[PDB]
Amino acid sequence: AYVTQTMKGLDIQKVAGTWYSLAMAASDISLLDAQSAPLRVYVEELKPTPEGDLEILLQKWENDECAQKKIIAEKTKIPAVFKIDALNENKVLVLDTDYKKYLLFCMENSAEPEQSLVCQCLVRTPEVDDEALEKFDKALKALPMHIRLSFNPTQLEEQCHI
Repeated sequence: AYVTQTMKGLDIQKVAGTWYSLAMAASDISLLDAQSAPLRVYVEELKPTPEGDLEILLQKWENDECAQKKIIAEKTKIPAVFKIDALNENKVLVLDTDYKKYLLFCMENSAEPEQSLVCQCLVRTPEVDDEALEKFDKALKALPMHIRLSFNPTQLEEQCHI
């Protein structure tokens, strides 16, 4: 039996700094495929507050060509569980992480978890890392899937630049 659901005993402030995307695996194609999918978010920064909330700074096309947003994830009870109110997922579970390496989280809705099941991994290094790839693949090999995404140095280099 594997163990990868509730991180627990995780330092909130430890996730304070700059982050990056490495891969994304959503159950719903329309959720993360094209047409500015809700899940389709180009995370860039991540830093929570001393209270317990988590500042999820993501960059998604809103109107001003690649706009940067921020979600104030509220606390519930367990550090490996947060509550948000923006995208198609209020629940936020923390799979795993290495503090100064990468982070693995999942999003779902109590109303339709399986329908809102989505997991992604964020790397601290400004570039892909065979570590975040294998692990994220080994941890997702046990859960469902539908659409995967693997950013590349070419695509990560720039985005909608002038």
